[PDB]
Amino acid sequence: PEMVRGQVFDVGPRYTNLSYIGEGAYGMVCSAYDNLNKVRVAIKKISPFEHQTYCQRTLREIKILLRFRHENIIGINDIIRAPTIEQMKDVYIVQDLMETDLYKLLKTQHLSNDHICYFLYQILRGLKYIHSANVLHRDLKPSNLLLNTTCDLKICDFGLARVADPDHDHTGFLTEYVATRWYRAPEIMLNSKGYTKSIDIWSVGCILAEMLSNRPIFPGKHYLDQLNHILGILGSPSQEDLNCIINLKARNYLLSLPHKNKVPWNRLFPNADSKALDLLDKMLTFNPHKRIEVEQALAHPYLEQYYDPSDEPIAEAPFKFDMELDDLPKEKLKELIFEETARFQP
Ligand SMILES: C#CCNC(=O)[C@H]1O[C@@H](n2cnc3c(N)ncnc32)[C@H](O)[C@@H]1O
Repeated sequence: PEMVRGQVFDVGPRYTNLSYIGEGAYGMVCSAYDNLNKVRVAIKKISPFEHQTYCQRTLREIKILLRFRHENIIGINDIIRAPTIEQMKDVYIVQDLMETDLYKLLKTQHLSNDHICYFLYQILRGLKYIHSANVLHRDLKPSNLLLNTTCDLKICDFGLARVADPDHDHTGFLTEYVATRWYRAPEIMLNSKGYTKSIDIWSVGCILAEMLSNRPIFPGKHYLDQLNHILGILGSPSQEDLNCIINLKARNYLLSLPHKNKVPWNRLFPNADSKALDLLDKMLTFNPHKRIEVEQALAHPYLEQYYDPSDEPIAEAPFKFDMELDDLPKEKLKELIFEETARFQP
């Protein structure tokens, strides 16, 4: 078996000539030559089985990406693992080889307005399909957006994705939350579990801002700091938006803050297209019920050169899990990963 930067890729014989790309807490991504399709691909080695949360993330990714088929969502071409549960220590997810992701890209490249507009269009087009399946991505951020050599963009990961559940969204002040801090909507810190589509729109808003300046717009350094970053730019919420926050601990926290004015988008982004800032304002709206929805956003004048709802497809049916994966043991999740991957056997 080939070995890359310290560990084995049991991906042969179909996939050969591996090259290292990157790694995470419990896996490693390489490129490899697909001997059948005669193209280089990406292979992600995933070793999740020692931990329930790793097993959850892995299963959500596999289950959703296998059901979805959309030009702006990464597909799963193949999955490699051992023929039996006992022998399965890892799973390899094979995908189209992309050139970069938006995180790496923003570290190193200035985007033309044309690129910003095209990237944002593609994010929203992919998100339309996701939301049409009643699915929330819940962790949109630059590193979960892949780009190929011609700047086609594909949303990836889905390890924290859930079925939307607006009737169970309300929670108390400072409720624990998992998704990446800088892309969290203000209501996460106030009264929301992140069970509605508006949570993803906020993240897209943050991504747009970050494309405009190459810097995260709300780089909070801890849970509550995130909210104060948002408020430092948005300013104090209006009386109407406060009256939508019925939980007293959350409302009284906001009431305790000195009056802060809104920082105008054109002072933060003086070189940006004025239509881009108008859409930005609507995505980064404090009140989640007033925040623009994805199909509304696609119809915004900033995107008029791309907008074509007949070319912005939706899912054939809503997505549902067999059961909630929230409280299932890792051994049970391994079973489901095994079953969910059987179709590529062998
Ligand atoms: C685990 C972990 C974190 N590391 C990464 O996932 C390394 O691989 C990326 N990559 C993920 N899919 C990819 C794909 N299909 N084609 C090309 N690069 C890909 C991420 O952009 C990183 O560069």
